[PDB]
Amino acid sequence: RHELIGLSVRIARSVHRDIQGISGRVVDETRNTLRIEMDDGREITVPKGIAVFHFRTPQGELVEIDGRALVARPEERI
Repeated sequence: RHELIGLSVRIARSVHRDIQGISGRVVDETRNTLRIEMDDGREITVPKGIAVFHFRTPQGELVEIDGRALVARPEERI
């Protein structure tokens, strides 16, 4: 599986319009918050409360994640 720290991620629609349709790299993932960082050294946060986005791996992989319908709470228990 391998974590997703550094991978690329694109948003199709998010709770906030300021981030809606945003695109960038990954840094960290939270139960209700998506953290975006790019190897360039640029980091930016993006709430997961209602944000669908797919990740891209240089190796040639296509991953998808839902911030609207797949909002799960791990450490916080279900």
